[PDB]
Amino acid sequence: TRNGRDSESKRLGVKLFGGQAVKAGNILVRQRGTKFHAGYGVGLGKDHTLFAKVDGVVKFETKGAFGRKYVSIVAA
Amino acid sequence: MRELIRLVSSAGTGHFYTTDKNKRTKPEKIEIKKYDPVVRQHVIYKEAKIK
Amino acid sequence: GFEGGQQPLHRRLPKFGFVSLKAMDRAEVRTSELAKVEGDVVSLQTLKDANLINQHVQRVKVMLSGEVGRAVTLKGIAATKGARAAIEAAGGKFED
Amino acid sequence: PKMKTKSGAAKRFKKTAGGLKHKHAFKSHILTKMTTKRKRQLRGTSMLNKSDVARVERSLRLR
RNA sequence: AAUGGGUCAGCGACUUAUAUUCAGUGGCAAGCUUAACCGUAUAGGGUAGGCGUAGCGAAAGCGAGUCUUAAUAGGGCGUU
RNA sequence: AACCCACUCCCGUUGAAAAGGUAGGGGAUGACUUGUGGAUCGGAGUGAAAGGCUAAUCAAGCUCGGAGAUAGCUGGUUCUC
RNA sequence: UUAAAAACACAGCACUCUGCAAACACGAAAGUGGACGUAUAGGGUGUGACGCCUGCCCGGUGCCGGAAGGUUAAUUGAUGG
RNA sequence: UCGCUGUGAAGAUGCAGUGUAUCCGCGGCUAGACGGAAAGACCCCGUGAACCUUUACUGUAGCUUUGCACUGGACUUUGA
RNA sequence: CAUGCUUGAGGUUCUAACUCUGGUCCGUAAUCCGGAUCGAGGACAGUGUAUGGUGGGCAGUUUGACUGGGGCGGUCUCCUCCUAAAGAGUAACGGAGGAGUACGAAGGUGCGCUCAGACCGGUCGGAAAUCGGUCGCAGAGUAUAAAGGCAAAAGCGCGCUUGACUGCGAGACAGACACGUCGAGCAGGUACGAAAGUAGGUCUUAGUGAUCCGGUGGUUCUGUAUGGAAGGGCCAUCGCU
Ligand SMILES: *C(=O)[C@H](CCSC)NC=O
Ligand SMILES: [Mg+2]
Ligand SMILES: [Mg+2]
Ligand SMILES: [Mg+2]
Ligand SMILES: [Mg+2]
Ligand SMILES: [Mg+2]
Ligand SMILES: [Mg+2]
Ligand SMILES: [Mg+2]
Ligand SMILES: [Mg+2]
Ligand SMILES: [Mg+2]
Ligand SMILES: [Mg+2]
Ligand SMILES: [Mg+2]
Ligand SMILES: [Mg+2]
Ligand SMILES: [Mg+2]
Ligand SMILES: [Mg+2]
Ligand SMILES: [Mg+2]
Ligand SMILES: [Mg+2]
Ligand SMILES: [Mg+2]
Ligand SMILES: [Mg+2]
Ligand SMILES: [Mg+2]
Ligand SMILES: [Mg+2]
Ligand SMILES: [Mg+2]
Ligand SMILES: [Mg+2]
Ligand SMILES: [Mg+2]
Ligand SMILES: [Mg+2]
Ligand SMILES: [Mg+2]
Ligand SMILES: [Mg+2]
Ligand SMILES: [Mg+2]
Ligand SMILES: [Mg+2]
Ligand SMILES: [Mg+2]
Ligand SMILES: [Mg+2]
Ligand SMILES: [Mg+2]
Ligand SMILES: [Mg+2]
Ligand SMILES: [Mg+2]
Ligand SMILES: [Mg+2]
Ligand SMILES: [Mg+2]
Ligand SMILES: [Mg+2]
Ligand SMILES: [Mg+2]
Ligand SMILES: [Mg+2]
Ligand SMILES: [Mg+2]
Ligand SMILES: [Mg+2]
Ligand SMILES: [Mg+2]
Ligand SMILES: [Mg+2]
Ligand SMILES: [Mg+2]
Ligand SMILES: [Mg+2]
Ligand SMILES: [Mg+2]
Ligand SMILES: [Mg+2]
Ligand SMILES: [Mg+2]
Ligand SMILES: [Mg+2]
Ligand SMILES: [Mg+2]
Ligand SMILES: [Mg+2]
Ligand SMILES: [Mg+2]
Ligand SMILES: [Mg+2]
Ligand SMILES: [Mg+2]
Ligand SMILES: [Mg+2]
Ligand SMILES: [Mg+2]
Ligand SMILES: [Mg+2]
Ligand SMILES: [Mg+2]
Ligand SMILES: [Mg+2]
Ligand SMILES: [Mg+2]
Ligand SMILES: [Mg+2]
Ligand SMILES: [Mg+2]
Ligand SMILES: [Mg+2]
Ligand SMILES: [Mg+2]
Ligand SMILES: [Mg+2]
Ligand SMILES: [Mg+2]
Ligand SMILES: [Mg+2]
Ligand SMILES: [Mg+2]
Ligand SMILES: [Mg+2]
Ligand SMILES: [Mg+2]
Ligand SMILES: [Mg+2]
Ligand SMILES: [Mg+2]
Ligand SMILES: [Mg+2]
Ligand SMILES: [Mg+2]
Ligand SMILES: [Mg+2]
Ligand SMILES: [Mg+2]
Ligand SMILES: [Mg+2]
Ligand SMILES: [Mg+2]
Ligand SMILES: [Mg+2]
Ligand SMILES: [Mg+2]
Ligand SMILES: [Mg+2]
Ligand SMILES: [Mg+2]
Ligand SMILES: [Mg+2]
Ligand SMILES: [Mg+2]
Ligand SMILES: [Mg+2]
Ligand SMILES: [Mg+2]
Ligand SMILES: [Mg+2]
Ligand SMILES: [Mg+2]
Ligand SMILES: [Mg+2]
Ligand SMILES: [Mg+2]
Ligand SMILES: [Mg+2]
Ligand SMILES: [Mg+2]
Ligand SMILES: [Mg+2]
Repeated sequence: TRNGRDSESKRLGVKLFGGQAVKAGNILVRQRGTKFHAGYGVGLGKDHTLFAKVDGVVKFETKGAFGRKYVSIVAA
Repeated sequence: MRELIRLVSSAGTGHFYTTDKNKRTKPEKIEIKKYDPVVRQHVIYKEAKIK
Repeated sequence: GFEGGQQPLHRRLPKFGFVSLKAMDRAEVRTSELAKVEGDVVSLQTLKDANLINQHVQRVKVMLSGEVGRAVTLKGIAATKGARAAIEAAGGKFED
Repeated sequence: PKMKTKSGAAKRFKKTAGGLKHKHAFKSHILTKMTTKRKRQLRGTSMLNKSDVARVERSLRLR
């Protein structure tokens, strides 16, 4: 055999779902690339990480051309 | 490979930065402007030896 | 300290600091312990006649903790900024 | 007889009123390829982890 | 159809010394307690010493604060 | 033949015997056999060499000490609710 | 004390060391054996009566010889800081 | 202190079903009681043990090189 | 250049040190041992101490684990996909591939622009070079495997430039620990732009090694009587297939 290799899992995915309360600096989604784009109140890390910039509630809206999926923070 | 080098400030302080370079491709000595914490200004740094 | 053979903590982390030999003849006295010396005088020997400090102590500093019982004069011992001010509050002087 | 404190543990852990201090690993050499953020955040001193306290207090003969 | 025991009687395996940490139960209490030693010798003396009443810092040092820092900014540890 | 040895078979194997016995077998004036006294020994002795022998014990004797060596391994661990 | 043999020894052969206070061996050393011997002698090694013979290779590792050059220890201490 | 066929730590005198069989010796034979003997020697394991080997590692007796000491005089060649 | 003062190296010789397991005298009645005297060697040999070489003659030890028994073979750290059962995680000597780097511009900013391919026309090149036109919309591209991304293009070009900045850091994700990952915002100084603004490296995920010890550049620390120094501490950094 010449096959027995793999790599450690990176624990990617959504960390806070729709309706959850958020704080500034809270990480929302971990990605490779951007499945989700930064909406209102959210910022983008250098490894394509979505983090909250204000306090509120996750929205998870898809809108606009290109059919993009957006994560935004709204009023509580 | 990329040999290790050293950038030393043009002020009297012994403050230095560190990086690497390809000495085969670039015979030029790196002459870059960087921030010196001791004098709290942006001054010129010059390549030197890491050893 | 054993861990199964994996590198233990007391060999995984670096050593730091040095032990001070200058502090081995030093002591501190609260402002609440001033009214235990015999009479109206706080000195190096008087703090040793009472059992406030050990017999090998050569430097004493007074720090603010509690209140001073009576009016004492401090001879040859240091005090902090708050420790001093509270001493002259209760009529105590501070010379040398 | 008297319990003998481990010499190597006492040089790396200092006892204070908060707990036991120590410095951080990964700061001796190979520092050029590190990020300045990584090097700046490994600089101070920290308290021992809650699960490391028992094994170290036994090495220092504190329990 | 893996081990051990033919049976009876007698013997046969978590102890002791010194350093400590936690809990229960007591003596004193911002103080508590002595060790060698002396001694009428379980009393009494002996408070050298140990722990506590203040912490921060690698240290000098400063101290209800201290350390990092250009910074009375932030932050770490500490304080009713 | 005596004497020294030990090639084959069988018996014996809790033996008459912790290495024998009965039948046959080899050398038998020689590098022979044997009595008495003496010398060499434990990482040492001796060996026509089989790692063989050194008091029924030998890839390092026996005895007493370090010593209750060490055993992450087997075994055992005693009255009641 | 489960192997007596094709195994060991052997007479014969060869190589090699040793000039005597010999090489070599046992001894912290004195000393002793070799040997009251003296190269036709003594030690080590391999082969193994007798007959016919014992062919090529000095690159590797050993041993023998050479001294020019290159490196090279304690020791010494110019110079510099 | 029976046989068989199944079940079952998987090859049953002892379990299920069933079939046979009055109680107890003596002389013989060894098919089973995984019969007795010897804490398997084969295999694996233990950060086990011995003894042996070598261009494994680290040392060492022995042998050998040179400086100093015991250790001096004279002459001569060469060097600073 | 003879000289005078010293020392290094060699050769020759002498005797007086040392050596004799050579003779003859005595102790003595004695192939030991001493002393005396002849003879030979002779500053050599030899012994002590310091040092280089040789040295299984002898010794104390090491010589990994996984493993459809052990050995042989293969593997041992990191990244991407499947297994993996639509949150995270999930084993096999299960199925497939990559890394142990590169870049002083391949980074920052402002401004500007869209690819591969097909067809038609055109001097030799002809299926394929450079040019013109139409269609096409990403089938191109991304320093490097695979996956996930890419119009504010994250792809391409030019001008200026060093934010590949220093002290931090609310709050999180992961996680036995040691390590790890993201980051708004504050203060100092900066670079682009007229300005809102962007910039704490590169589309992202691999490109790595704890402690000890030793070296270098700084320093409001310490420095064994005192003043210094040596040494130590703190910050930066170098040396392990
Ligand atoms: C192998 O089958 C083994 C023989 C070993 S001889 C040392 N079995 C023995 O019974
Ligand atoms: Mg694979
Ligand atoms: Mg595989
Ligand atoms: Mg996995
Ligand atoms: Mg995966
Ligand atoms: Mg950004
Ligand atoms: Mg006292
Ligand atoms: Mg100590
Ligand atoms: Mg450091
Ligand atoms: Mg490092
Ligand atoms: Mg049975
Ligand atoms: Mg059995
Ligand atoms: Mg049984
Ligand atoms: Mg058993
Ligand atoms: Mg068993
Ligand atoms: Mg039994
Ligand atoms: Mg109480
Ligand atoms: Mg504070
Ligand atoms: Mg006889
Ligand atoms: Mg015989
Ligand atoms: Mg026989
Ligand atoms: Mg017969
Ligand atoms: Mg006969
Ligand atoms: Mg017979
Ligand atoms: Mg005959
Ligand atoms: Mg005959
Ligand atoms: Mg005789
Ligand atoms: Mg004897
Ligand atoms: Mg022998
Ligand atoms: Mg015997
Ligand atoms: Mg022995
Ligand atoms: Mg032995
Ligand atoms: Mg005996
Ligand atoms: Mg005996
Ligand atoms: Mg025992
Ligand atoms: Mg012992
Ligand atoms: Mg039991
Ligand atoms: Mg015979
Ligand atoms: Mg033989
Ligand atoms: Mg001969
Ligand atoms: Mg032969
Ligand atoms: Mg040759
Ligand atoms: Mg030759
Ligand atoms: Mg030679
Ligand atoms: Mg019956
Ligand atoms: Mg069955
Ligand atoms: Mg059955
Ligand atoms: Mg039954
Ligand atoms: Mg039944
Ligand atoms: Mg039945
Ligand atoms: Mg019978
Ligand atoms: Mg029978
Ligand atoms: Mg039977
Ligand atoms: Mg059987
Ligand atoms: Mg046993
Ligand atoms: Mg067994
Ligand atoms: Mg075996
Ligand atoms: Mg091992
Ligand atoms: Mg093991
Ligand atoms: Mg020598
Ligand atoms: Mg003479
Ligand atoms: Mg002789
Ligand atoms: Mg004589
Ligand atoms: Mg000599
Ligand atoms: Mg000599
Ligand atoms: Mg010598
Ligand atoms: Mg050996
Ligand atoms: Mg060796
Ligand atoms: Mg040996
Ligand atoms: Mg040992
Ligand atoms: Mg061993
Ligand atoms: Mg061995
Ligand atoms: Mg090893
Ligand atoms: Mg194994
Ligand atoms: Mg296998
Ligand atoms: Mg199998
Ligand atoms: Mg199996
Ligand atoms: Mg293998
Ligand atoms: Mg896939
Ligand atoms: Mg999943
Ligand atoms: Mg699921
Ligand atoms: Mg598992
Ligand atoms: Mg590979
Ligand atoms: Mg790019
Ligand atoms: Mg750029
Ligand atoms: Mg065209
Ligand atoms: Mg656009
Ligand atoms: Mg969580
Ligand atoms: Mg800024
Ligand atoms: Mg401007
Ligand atoms: Mg001094
Ligand atoms: Mg001084
Ligand atoms: Mg210094």
